[PDB]
Amino acid sequence: LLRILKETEFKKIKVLGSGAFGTVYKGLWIPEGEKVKIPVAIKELREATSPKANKEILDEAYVMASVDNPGNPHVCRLLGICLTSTVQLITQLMPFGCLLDYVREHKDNIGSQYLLNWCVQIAKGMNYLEDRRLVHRDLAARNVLVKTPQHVKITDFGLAKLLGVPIKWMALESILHRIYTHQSDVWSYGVTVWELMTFGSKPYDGIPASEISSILEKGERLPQPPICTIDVYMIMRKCWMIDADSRPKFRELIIEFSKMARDPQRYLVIQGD
Ligand SMILES: *CCC(=O)N1Cc2nc(-c3cccc(/C=C/c4ncc(C5CC5)o4)c3)n(-c3ccncc3)c2C1
Repeated sequence: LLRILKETEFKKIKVLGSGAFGTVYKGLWIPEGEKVKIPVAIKELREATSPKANKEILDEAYVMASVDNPGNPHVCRLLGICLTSTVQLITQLMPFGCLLDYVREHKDNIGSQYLLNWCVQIAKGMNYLEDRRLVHRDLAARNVLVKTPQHVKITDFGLAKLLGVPIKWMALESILHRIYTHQSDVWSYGVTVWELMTFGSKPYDGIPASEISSILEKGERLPQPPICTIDVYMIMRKCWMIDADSRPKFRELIIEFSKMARDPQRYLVIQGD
């Protein structure tokens, strides 16, 4: 289900990366009663962020550990949690980091099938969260992880729900009132697709966070990337509608993006293809 990692169960090695939230460390975790060495990534979360007590956090982590059964190949599994002064999250180690970095470092080699199938997998896993009523809140190309170039997963789901900010990914009702629903993640999915279609480009590049709220009221959304056909941009702009119910569901996106993958040369225009 989810182990409670004692400080002496896991080891730390290189810092895979460090952000505002805290740090992510590559390392070796050995379970309570086993001789197996496990390659893990330890998300060190910064102290004094959650008003909730460590017990209130732990029980809530066990509720979010239910999503790991039956599970989905495009949703991550929390291998275990450690609760000292900070919250350290332990999962299996993705060697190929996140999709945002991947689509940046391999921009020229990335094809139309690779791109459209990534949208497919992400929608499949995002739908799986909607099946368990877990609202992600923070869906971005940096939160999509790569296990293999042909297999992606979603991480950091409900971590805001666990402890309580990307304004460019958030929908208007989240920017203004912080109301997160499964339909809000469709807007964030829309931003995520645009990110893949722009090989890691910053959403609303340069435009200050304070402007974004009032800038979206003026009707302006993300600009259409040159690789997307009009049929793909209708899906991205569908997700960016004002009404939450006007945006599509993750079930609809699974069918549409797989239908689109049944002739990618008709939906994505690039070199090599
Ligand atoms: C481009 C690289 C990048 O930005 N990332 C982001 C990131 N996060 C993680 C990672 C590491 C350890 C644990 C977790 C998440 C745990 C989690 N999320 C939700 C929940 C439960 C429901 C409450 O637990 C994320 N990695 C990462 C993962 C694996 N190996 C390396 C790096 C990256 C890459």
